[PDB]
Amino acid sequence: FDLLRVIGRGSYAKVLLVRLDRIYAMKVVKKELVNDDEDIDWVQTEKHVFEQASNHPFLVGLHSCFQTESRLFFVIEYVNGGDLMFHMQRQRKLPEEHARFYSAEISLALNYLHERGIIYRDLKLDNVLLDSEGHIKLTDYGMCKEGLRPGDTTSTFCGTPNYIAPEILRGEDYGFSVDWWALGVLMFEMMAGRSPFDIEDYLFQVILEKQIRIPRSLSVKAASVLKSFLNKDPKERLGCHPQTGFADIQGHPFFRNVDWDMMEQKQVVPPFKPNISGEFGLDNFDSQFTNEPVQLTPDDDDIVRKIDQSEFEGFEYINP
Ligand SMILES: Nc1ncc(-c2cccc(N3CCNCC3)c2)cc1C(=O)Nc1ccncc1
Repeated sequence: FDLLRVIGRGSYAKVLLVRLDRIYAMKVVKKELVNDDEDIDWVQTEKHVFEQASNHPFLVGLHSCFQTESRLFFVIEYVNGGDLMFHMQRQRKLPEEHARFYSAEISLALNYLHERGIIYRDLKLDNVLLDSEGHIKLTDYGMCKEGLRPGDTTSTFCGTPNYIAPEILRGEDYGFSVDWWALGVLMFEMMAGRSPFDIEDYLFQVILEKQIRIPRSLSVKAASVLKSFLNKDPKERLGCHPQTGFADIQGHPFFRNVDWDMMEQKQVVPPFKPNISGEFGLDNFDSQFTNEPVQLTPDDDDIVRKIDQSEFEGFEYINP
């Protein structure tokens, strides 16, 4: 198609802005990475999430997918509002009311996956996304793990060093408890204005053996959700309860004010509508300088003859 700009450029994939007559966002994964022994799982996994997550309001939905021999292309809806990381620098710290809006919606998003069996595990201020209306969307279903949820604890050992679950660092079996810990780090940063880790391999040690300091300015309800969400024990941690895990989150005093049936229909009013910039909304969003020009890398024949398109079959075909 016609490719307007490069949005993000991770090692596994490249995110670039496109049009065809609506603006869309495209994540392109080279096929050599995913086509191997027990590697096909990441492309397949993300598709399943995207299929299950596209109906949900908060998790981002996927228009189309196409296949070329050299790469696999994902077309995802363009969100205009902005990422939280830019918001956090525009406003060092956010009120507790703003955090309740965002964090409440995020907990709904994670529960949907938890019910479905998927662990986001890439929860970050950047991975959340804001629409022009002020709601939240979660972006990169890439590190997710799906297909095993009730009575299943599995160790895939993925996380981000700052948002990493303490139980995971230990080498222990990880449930959906990691995702809730990531929430508390998110909530922490927005309300306090700083990472809870006073911010290489030193972080893993701090998280496991250093105390978390709640700002004195923080409301007592806020301290408790942080303490319970950022709790080191997966069994003690809030919302990792096997039976009654969402109600206690939902009935926590910090999130008493919300109406979650009402908020899920986007009925509740966002605290601050994001700034309306050019139809693209490129101004509000961060601008990363890895590759300013969008030129897809020229293919090498020797790889291309090795890739099996049997594995990459049934792409271009998306279920619900
Ligand atoms: N759907 C989207 N709509 C808009 C944006 C967007 C728009 C402008 C700038 C940015 N930035 C990302 C953060 N770094 C600075 C550039 C993202 C991203 C996405 C999106 O899905 N992204 C994404 C990123 C990584 N894996 C899957 C999906």
